[PDB]
Amino acid sequence: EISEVQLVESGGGLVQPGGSLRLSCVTSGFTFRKFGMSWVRQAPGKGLEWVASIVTGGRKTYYSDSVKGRFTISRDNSKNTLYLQMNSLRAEDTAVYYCTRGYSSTSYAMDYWGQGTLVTVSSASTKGPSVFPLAPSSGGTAALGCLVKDYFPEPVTVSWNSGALTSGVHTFPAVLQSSGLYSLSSVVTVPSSSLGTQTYICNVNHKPSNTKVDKKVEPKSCDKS
Amino acid sequence: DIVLTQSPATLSLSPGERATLSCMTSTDIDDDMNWYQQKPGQAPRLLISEGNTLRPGVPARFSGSGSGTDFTLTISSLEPEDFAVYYCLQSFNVPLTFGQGTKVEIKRTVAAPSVFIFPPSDSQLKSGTASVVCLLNNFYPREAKVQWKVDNALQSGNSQESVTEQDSKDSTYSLSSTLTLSKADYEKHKVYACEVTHQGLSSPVTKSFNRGEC
Repeated sequence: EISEVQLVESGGGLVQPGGSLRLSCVTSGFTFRKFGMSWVRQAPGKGLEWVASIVTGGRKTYYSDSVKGRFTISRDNSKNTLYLQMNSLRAEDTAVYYCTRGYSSTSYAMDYWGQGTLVTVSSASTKGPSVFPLAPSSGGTAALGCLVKDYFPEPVTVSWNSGALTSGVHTFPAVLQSSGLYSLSSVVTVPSSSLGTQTYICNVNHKPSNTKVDKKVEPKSCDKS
Repeated sequence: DIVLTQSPATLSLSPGERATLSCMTSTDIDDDMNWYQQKPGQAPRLLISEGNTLRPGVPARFSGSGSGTDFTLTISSLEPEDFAVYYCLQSFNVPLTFGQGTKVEIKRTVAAPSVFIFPPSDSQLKSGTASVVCLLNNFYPREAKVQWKVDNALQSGNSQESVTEQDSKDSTYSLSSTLTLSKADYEKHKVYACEVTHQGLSSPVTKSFNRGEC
Protein backbone atom coordinates (compact mmCIF):
# COMPACT_ATOMS: atom_id res chain seq x y z
CA GLU A 1 0.00 0.00 0.00
CA ILE A 2 1.18 3.50 -0.97
CA SER A 3 0.38 4.78 2.55
CA GLU A 4 3.29 2.80 3.97
CA VAL A 5 5.95 5.06 5.48
CA GLN A 6 9.31 3.70 4.33
CA LEU A 7 12.85 4.74 5.06
CA VAL A 8 15.29 2.72 2.96
CA GLU A 9 19.01 3.00 3.85
CA SER A 10 21.88 2.25 1.47
CA GLY A 11 25.61 2.89 1.04
CA GLY A 12 26.74 0.98 4.13
CA GLY A 13 29.19 -1.91 4.10
CA LEU A 14 32.97 -2.19 4.45
CA VAL A 15 35.56 0.47 5.09
CA GLN A 16 39.08 0.67 6.59
CA PRO A 17 39.91 2.96 9.56
CA GLY A 18 40.55 6.48 8.30
CA GLY A 19 38.33 5.78 5.30
CA SER A 20 34.98 7.29 4.27
CA LEU A 21 31.41 6.12 3.50
CA ARG A 22 28.24 7.98 2.54
CA LEU A 23 24.91 6.59 3.72
CA SER A 24 21.70 7.42 1.82
CA CYS A 25 18.13 7.02 2.97
CA VAL A 26 15.32 7.28 0.44
CA THR A 27 11.91 7.94 1.95
CA SER A 28 8.34 7.43 0.89
CA GLY A 29 4.76 7.64 2.16
CA PHE A 30 4.92 11.21 3.43
CA THR A 31 5.94 14.72 2.40
CA PHE A 32 9.72 14.51 3.07
CA ARG A 33 10.44 18.27 3.47
CA LYS A 34 7.88 18.57 6.27
CA PHE A 35 9.83 16.44 8.74
CA GLY A 36 13.09 16.65 10.66
CA MET A 37 15.24 13.54 10.17
CA SER A 38 17.91 11.77 12.26
CA TRP A 39 20.51 9.04 12.15
CA VAL A 40 20.68 6.68 15.18
CA ARG A 41 23.14 3.81 15.47
CA GLN A 42 23.51 0.63 17.46
CA ALA A 43 26.83 -1.11 18.00
CA PRO A 44 26.58 -4.93 18.03
CA GLY A 45 25.11 -6.08 21.36
CA LYS A 46 24.76 -2.49 22.58
CA GLY A 47 22.06 0.16 23.01
CA LEU A 48 20.70 2.93 20.82
CA GLU A 49 22.92 5.96 20.23
CA TRP A 50 21.81 9.20 18.50
CA VAL A 51 24.24 10.36 15.78
CA ALA A 52 22.85 13.42 14.02
CA SER A 53 19.67 15.36 13.19
CA ILE A 54 18.66 17.84 10.47
CA VAL A 55 15.79 20.37 10.25
CA THR A 56 13.06 20.29 7.58
CA GLY A 57 14.75 22.92 5.37
CA GLY A 58 18.22 21.43 5.71
CA ARG A 59 20.16 24.53 6.81
CA LYS A 60 20.51 23.51 10.47
CA THR A 61 22.15 20.35 11.82
CA TYR A 62 23.11 18.73 15.16
CA TYR A 63 25.74 16.11 16.00
CA SER A 64 26.79 13.94 18.89
CA ASP A 65 30.22 14.80 20.29
CA SER A 66 31.43 11.36 19.10
CA VAL A 67 30.96 12.21 15.42
CA LYS A 68 31.18 16.01 15.29
CA GLY A 69 33.59 17.24 12.62
CA ARG A 70 33.81 13.78 11.05
CA PHE A 71 30.22 13.13 9.95
CA THR A 72 27.97 15.49 7.99
CA ILE A 73 24.20 15.09 7.77
CA SER A 74 22.42 16.59 4.73
CA ARG A 75 19.22 16.22 2.77
CA ASP A 76 17.95 16.69 -0.77
CA ASN A 77 14.25 17.55 -0.53
CA SER A 78 13.79 17.20 -4.31
CA LYS A 79 14.82 13.53 -4.11
CA ASN A 80 13.23 12.50 -0.78
CA THR A 81 16.75 11.63 0.33
CA LEU A 82 18.74 11.98 3.54
CA TYR A 83 22.54 11.59 3.67
CA LEU A 84 25.23 10.84 6.19
CA GLN A 85 28.74 11.49 4.96
CA MET A 86 31.09 9.60 7.31
CA ASN A 87 34.79 10.55 7.25
CA SER A 88 37.86 9.55 9.29
CA LEU A 89 36.09 6.37 10.37
CA ARG A 90 37.24 4.38 13.43
CA ALA A 91 36.59 0.78 14.63
CA GLU A 92 34.25 2.19 17.33
CA ASP A 93 31.98 3.50 14.52
CA THR A 94 31.00 -0.07 13.60
CA ALA A 95 27.18 -0.29 14.03
CA VAL A 96 23.84 -0.71 12.37
CA TYR A 97 22.90 2.76 11.19
CA TYR A 98 19.21 3.62 11.16
CA CYS A 99 17.51 6.41 9.24
CA THR A 100 14.63 7.87 11.31
CA ARG A 101 11.93 10.50 10.91
CA GLY A 102 11.25 13.06 13.64
CA TYR A 103 7.65 12.72 14.73
CA SER A 104 6.77 16.41 14.87
CA SER A 105 7.72 19.92 13.76
CA THR A 106 9.53 20.64 17.04
CA SER A 107 10.85 17.20 17.96
CA TYR A 108 13.48 14.82 16.67
CA ALA A 109 11.93 11.97 18.67
CA MET A 110 11.89 9.12 16.11
CA ASP A 111 8.52 7.78 14.96
CA TYR A 112 9.56 5.79 11.89
CA TRP A 113 12.75 3.76 11.60
CA GLY A 114 14.44 2.17 8.59
CA GLN A 115 15.59 -1.47 8.82
CA GLY A 116 19.12 -0.18 9.36
CA THR A 117 22.35 -0.86 7.50
CA LEU A 118 25.56 -2.35 8.92
CA VAL A 119 28.76 -0.38 8.67
CA THR A 120 31.93 -2.29 9.57
CA VAL A 121 35.18 -0.39 10.01
CA SER A 122 38.25 -2.60 10.07
CA SER A 123 41.65 -3.41 8.60
CA ALA A 124 40.44 -6.95 7.84
CA SER A 125 39.84 -8.17 4.28
CA THR A 126 36.61 -9.98 3.38
CA LYS A 127 37.02 -13.69 4.12
CA GLY A 128 34.73 -16.70 4.18
CA PRO A 129 34.69 -18.92 7.29
CA SER A 130 36.58 -22.12 7.82
CA VAL A 131 34.07 -24.71 9.04
CA PHE A 132 35.05 -27.39 11.55
CA PRO A 133 32.94 -30.23 12.95
CA LEU A 134 32.00 -30.49 16.61
CA ALA A 135 31.65 -34.27 16.55
CA PRO A 136 29.14 -35.99 18.81
CA SER A 137 30.04 -38.75 21.23
CA SER A 138 22.76 -38.26 27.83
CA GLY A 139 19.24 -39.71 28.03
CA GLY A 140 19.65 -41.12 24.53
CA THR A 141 20.33 -37.69 23.00
CA ALA A 142 23.65 -36.35 21.75
CA ALA A 143 24.92 -32.89 20.85
CA LEU A 144 26.93 -32.00 17.75
CA GLY A 145 27.66 -28.88 15.78
CA CYS A 146 29.97 -26.82 13.57
CA LEU A 147 32.53 -24.21 14.52
CA VAL A 148 32.24 -21.33 11.99
CA LYS A 149 35.62 -19.67 12.38
CA ASP A 150 37.58 -16.69 11.11
CA TYR A 151 35.26 -14.84 8.73
CA PHE A 152 34.82 -11.16 7.92
CA PRO A 153 32.53 -9.18 8.02
CA GLU A 154 29.18 -10.10 9.62
CA PRO A 155 26.85 -11.78 8.98
CA VAL A 156 26.88 -15.53 8.26
CA THR A 157 23.82 -17.75 8.08
CA VAL A 158 23.77 -21.33 9.30
CA SER A 159 21.21 -24.03 8.58
CA TRP A 160 21.23 -27.81 9.07
CA ASN A 161 20.32 -30.46 6.47
CA SER A 162 19.38 -27.75 3.97
CA GLY A 163 16.86 -26.36 6.44
CA ALA A 164 15.09 -29.68 7.07
CA LEU A 165 16.56 -29.83 10.60
CA THR A 166 15.48 -26.98 12.87
CA SER A 167 14.42 -28.65 16.14
CA GLY A 168 17.02 -28.30 18.91
CA VAL A 169 19.31 -26.04 16.81
CA HIS A 170 21.12 -23.19 18.59
CA THR A 171 23.31 -20.83 16.64
CA PHE A 172 25.35 -18.48 18.83
CA PRO A 173 26.01 -14.77 18.17
CA ALA A 174 29.44 -14.12 16.69
CA VAL A 175 32.34 -12.89 18.72
CA LEU A 176 34.93 -10.53 17.21
CA GLN A 177 38.34 -12.11 17.83
CA SER A 178 41.64 -10.32 18.45
CA SER A 179 42.64 -11.28 14.89
CA GLY A 180 39.88 -8.95 13.65
CA LEU A 181 37.89 -11.92 12.33
CA TYR A 182 34.56 -13.29 13.66
CA SER A 183 33.75 -16.76 15.00
CA LEU A 184 30.66 -18.60 16.22
CA SER A 185 29.32 -22.10 16.69
CA SER A 186 26.03 -23.72 15.83
CA VAL A 187 24.89 -26.85 17.70
CA VAL A 188 21.98 -29.25 17.59
CA THR A 189 20.84 -32.12 19.81
CA VAL A 190 19.66 -35.33 18.14
CA PRO A 191 18.76 -38.92 19.14
CA SER A 192 21.92 -40.90 19.86
CA SER A 193 20.39 -43.81 17.94
CA SER A 194 20.54 -41.67 14.78
CA LEU A 195 24.31 -41.18 14.93
CA GLY A 196 26.02 -42.86 11.99
CA THR A 197 22.61 -43.45 10.36
CA GLN A 198 21.17 -39.96 9.79
CA THR A 199 23.59 -37.63 7.99
CA TYR A 200 24.07 -34.20 9.67
CA ILE A 201 25.32 -31.36 7.50
CA CYS A 202 25.76 -27.76 8.50
CA ASN A 203 25.15 -25.32 5.68
CA VAL A 204 27.18 -22.16 6.10
CA ASN A 205 26.59 -19.18 3.85
CA HIS A 206 28.62 -15.95 3.91
CA LYS A 207 27.25 -13.43 1.42
CA PRO A 208 30.13 -10.88 1.59
CA SER A 209 32.64 -13.51 0.37
CA ASN A 210 30.15 -15.30 -1.89
CA THR A 211 31.04 -18.53 -0.09
CA LYS A 212 28.90 -21.53 0.81
CA VAL A 213 30.25 -24.45 2.80
CA ASP A 214 28.41 -27.69 3.60
CA LYS A 215 30.22 -29.56 6.36
CA LYS A 216 29.22 -33.11 7.22
CA VAL A 217 29.48 -33.73 10.97
CA GLU A 218 29.98 -37.37 11.93
CA PRO A 219 31.14 -39.40 14.96
CA LYS A 220 34.97 -39.60 15.15
CA SER A 221 36.48 -42.63 13.36
CA CYS A 222 37.84 -43.83 16.71
CA ASP A 223 34.25 -43.79 18.02
CA LYS A 224 32.71 -47.25 17.52
CA SER A 225 29.50 -46.94 19.58
CA ASP B 1 24.40 15.90 28.39
CA ILE B 2 21.15 14.65 29.88
CA VAL B 3 21.58 11.23 31.46
CA LEU B 4 18.78 8.64 31.39
CA THR B 5 19.03 5.80 33.88
CA GLN B 6 16.74 2.81 33.37
CA SER B 7 15.72 0.24 35.98
CA PRO B 8 15.84 -2.63 36.39
CA ALA B 9 18.44 -4.05 33.99
CA THR B 10 16.37 -7.20 33.46
CA LEU B 11 12.85 -7.90 34.63
CA SER B 12 11.79 -11.56 34.69
CA LEU B 13 8.03 -12.10 34.61
CA SER B 14 5.32 -14.47 33.37
CA PRO B 15 2.76 -13.71 30.66
CA GLY B 16 -0.34 -12.21 32.28
CA GLU B 17 1.68 -10.27 34.92
CA ARG B 18 2.06 -6.46 35.22
CA ALA B 19 5.42 -4.94 34.34
CA THR B 20 6.62 -1.53 35.55
CA LEU B 21 9.78 -0.07 33.98
CA SER B 22 11.53 3.03 35.27
CA CYS B 23 13.50 5.85 33.62
CA MET B 24 15.10 8.60 35.68
CA THR B 25 16.63 11.72 34.10
CA SER B 26 19.57 13.78 35.41
CA THR B 27 17.65 17.03 34.89
CA ASP B 28 14.17 18.22 33.89
CA ILE B 29 13.21 17.44 30.29
CA ASP B 30 9.83 19.25 30.01
CA ASP B 31 8.15 15.80 29.99
CA ASP B 32 9.66 15.07 26.56
CA MET B 33 9.91 11.38 27.39
CA ASN B 34 9.58 8.68 24.71
CA TRP B 35 9.59 4.87 25.00
CA TYR B 36 10.67 2.29 22.41
CA GLN B 37 10.36 -1.47 22.14
CA GLN B 38 13.04 -3.49 20.31
CA LYS B 39 13.22 -7.19 19.51
CA PRO B 40 16.36 -9.01 18.28
CA GLY B 41 17.30 -8.17 14.70
CA GLN B 42 14.53 -5.56 14.32
CA ALA B 43 14.26 -1.75 14.39
CA PRO B 44 12.88 -0.11 17.56
CA ARG B 45 9.17 0.74 17.61
CA LEU B 46 7.74 3.87 19.21
CA LEU B 47 5.31 3.16 22.05
CA ILE B 48 4.88 6.39 24.05
CA SER B 49 5.60 9.95 22.87
CA GLU B 50 6.26 13.32 24.59
CA GLY B 51 3.60 14.19 27.14
CA ASN B 52 3.11 10.53 28.05
CA THR B 53 0.78 9.74 25.14
CA LEU B 54 0.24 6.23 23.86
CA ARG B 55 0.96 6.10 20.10
CA PRO B 56 -2.19 5.22 18.14
CA GLY B 57 -2.16 1.59 17.02
CA VAL B 58 -0.07 0.47 20.01
CA PRO B 59 -1.94 -1.96 22.32
CA ALA B 60 -3.84 -0.37 25.21
CA ARG B 61 -1.97 -2.36 27.88
CA PHE B 62 1.04 -0.05 27.37
CA SER B 63 1.10 3.27 29.19
CA GLY B 64 3.49 6.05 30.17
CA SER B 65 3.39 8.17 33.30
CA GLY B 66 5.57 10.45 35.40
CA SER B 67 6.96 13.98 35.23
CA GLY B 68 10.02 16.00 36.25
CA THR B 69 12.90 13.51 36.36
CA ASP B 70 10.92 10.34 37.12
CA PHE B 71 9.17 8.43 34.33
CA THR B 72 7.49 5.04 34.07
CA LEU B 73 6.35 2.60 31.38
CA THR B 74 3.72 0.10 32.51
CA ILE B 75 2.44 -3.00 30.73
CA SER B 76 -0.77 -3.89 32.51
CA SER B 77 -0.72 -7.57 31.54
CA LEU B 78 2.22 -9.05 29.61
CA GLU B 79 1.50 -10.85 26.32
CA PRO B 80 4.10 -13.24 24.74
CA GLU B 81 4.97 -10.61 22.12
CA ASP B 82 5.82 -8.05 24.84
CA PHE B 83 9.06 -9.76 25.93
CA ALA B 84 11.71 -7.49 24.47
CA VAL B 85 14.11 -4.67 25.27
CA TYR B 86 12.61 -1.28 26.11
CA TYR B 87 14.48 2.01 25.76
CA CYS B 88 13.65 5.51 26.92
CA LEU B 89 14.63 8.62 24.99
CA GLN B 90 14.58 12.28 25.96
CA SER B 91 13.80 14.63 23.07
CA PHE B 92 13.98 17.85 25.11
CA ASN B 93 17.38 19.00 23.88
CA VAL B 94 20.49 17.99 21.97
CA PRO B 95 22.29 15.75 22.30
CA LEU B 96 19.29 13.41 22.23
CA THR B 97 20.02 10.67 24.76
CA PHE B 98 18.70 7.16 25.37
CA GLY B 99 18.53 5.12 28.53
CA GLN B 100 20.65 1.96 28.53
CA GLY B 101 17.66 -0.38 28.17
CA THR B 102 15.57 -2.80 30.24
CA LYS B 103 15.13 -6.41 29.12
CA VAL B 104 11.74 -7.87 29.89
CA GLU B 105 12.41 -11.58 30.04
CA ILE B 106 10.23 -14.70 30.23
CA LYS B 107 10.14 -16.21 33.70
CA ARG B 108 10.13 -20.02 33.77
CA THR B 109 11.16 -22.77 36.17
CA VAL B 110 14.82 -23.40 36.92
CA ALA B 111 16.54 -25.76 34.48
CA ALA B 112 20.12 -26.97 34.93
CA PRO B 113 22.36 -27.00 31.81
CA SER B 114 23.33 -30.19 30.01
CA VAL B 115 27.07 -29.75 29.58
CA PHE B 116 29.12 -31.04 26.61
CA ILE B 117 32.81 -30.53 25.76
CA PHE B 118 34.24 -30.83 22.24
CA PRO B 119 37.94 -31.18 21.55
CA PRO B 120 39.35 -29.41 18.46
CA SER B 121 38.85 -31.33 15.20
CA ASP B 122 41.76 -32.86 13.27
CA SER B 123 40.97 -30.54 10.41
CA GLN B 124 41.27 -27.47 12.64
CA LEU B 125 44.54 -28.73 14.12
CA LYS B 126 45.88 -29.21 10.59
CA SER B 127 45.35 -25.48 10.01
CA GLY B 128 47.38 -24.77 13.14
CA THR B 129 44.81 -23.69 15.76
CA ALA B 130 42.81 -25.42 18.51
CA SER B 131 39.41 -24.29 19.72
CA VAL B 132 37.96 -26.27 22.61
CA VAL B 133 34.22 -25.74 22.94
CA CYS B 134 32.17 -26.16 26.12
CA LEU B 135 28.41 -26.14 25.52
CA LEU B 136 25.82 -25.38 28.23
CA ASN B 137 22.50 -26.39 26.78
CA ASN B 138 18.92 -25.38 27.66
CA PHE B 139 19.28 -23.80 31.09
CA TYR B 140 17.45 -21.19 33.14
CA PRO B 141 18.02 -18.69 34.63
CA ARG B 142 20.65 -16.87 32.59
CA GLU B 143 23.45 -16.57 35.17
CA ALA B 144 26.10 -19.30 34.68
CA LYS B 145 29.84 -19.48 35.39
CA VAL B 146 32.24 -21.45 33.22
CA GLN B 147 35.92 -21.96 34.11
CA TRP B 148 38.59 -23.68 32.05
CA LYS B 149 41.30 -25.88 33.52
CA VAL B 150 44.22 -27.23 31.51
CA ASP B 151 46.26 -29.88 33.35
CA ASN B 152 44.31 -28.62 36.43
CA ALA B 153 45.59 -25.05 35.95
CA LEU B 154 42.91 -22.34 35.89
CA GLN B 155 42.87 -20.45 32.58
CA SER B 156 42.16 -16.75 32.15
CA GLY B 157 42.12 -14.38 29.17
CA ASN B 158 41.96 -17.09 26.49
CA SER B 159 38.23 -17.90 26.38
CA GLN B 160 35.13 -16.21 24.95
CA GLU B 161 31.45 -16.78 25.86
CA SER B 162 28.37 -16.40 23.68
CA VAL B 163 24.70 -16.81 24.66
CA THR B 164 21.52 -17.32 22.58
CA GLU B 165 18.28 -15.42 23.08
CA GLN B 166 15.63 -17.24 25.13
CA ASP B 167 14.38 -20.22 23.12
CA SER B 168 11.04 -19.55 21.36
CA LYS B 169 9.61 -22.89 22.49
CA ASP B 170 10.95 -23.55 26.03
CA SER B 171 12.34 -20.12 27.07
CA THR B 172 15.75 -21.49 28.04
CA TYR B 173 19.23 -20.18 27.21
CA SER B 174 22.22 -21.99 25.73
CA LEU B 175 25.78 -20.81 26.05
CA SER B 176 29.08 -21.64 24.41
CA SER B 177 32.48 -21.05 26.01
CA THR B 178 35.37 -21.42 23.59
CA LEU B 179 38.97 -21.81 24.71
CA THR B 180 41.38 -20.83 21.92
CA LEU B 181 44.99 -22.00 21.75
CA SER B 182 47.71 -22.37 19.16
CA LYS B 183 48.25 -25.96 18.14
CA ALA B 184 51.65 -25.80 19.83
CA ASP B 185 50.12 -24.75 23.16
CA TYR B 186 47.33 -27.35 22.85
CA GLU B 187 49.99 -30.06 22.44
CA LYS B 188 51.84 -29.01 25.64
CA HIS B 189 49.06 -30.40 27.86
CA LYS B 190 46.95 -33.53 28.21
CA VAL B 191 43.88 -32.82 30.32
CA TYR B 192 41.21 -30.31 29.31
CA ALA B 193 38.25 -29.50 31.57
CA CYS B 194 35.39 -27.04 31.75
CA GLU B 195 33.68 -26.41 35.07
CA VAL B 196 30.12 -25.12 35.15
CA THR B 197 28.32 -23.54 38.07
CA HIS B 198 24.57 -22.90 37.82
CA GLN B 199 21.68 -22.46 40.26
CA GLY B 200 19.99 -25.61 38.89
CA LEU B 201 22.94 -27.83 39.87
CA SER B 202 23.52 -29.14 43.41
CA SER B 203 27.29 -28.86 42.84
CA PRO B 204 29.54 -27.61 40.04
CA VAL B 205 29.78 -29.91 37.04
CA THR B 206 33.01 -30.69 35.20
CA LYS B 207 33.23 -32.16 31.69
CA SER B 208 36.68 -33.16 30.54
CA PHE B 209 38.79 -35.15 28.07
CA ASN B 210 42.38 -36.22 27.59
CA ARG B 211 44.28 -35.43 24.32
CA GLY B 212 45.92 -38.85 24.52
CA GLU B 213 42.72 -40.87 24.05
CA CYS B 214 39.59 -41.09 21.84
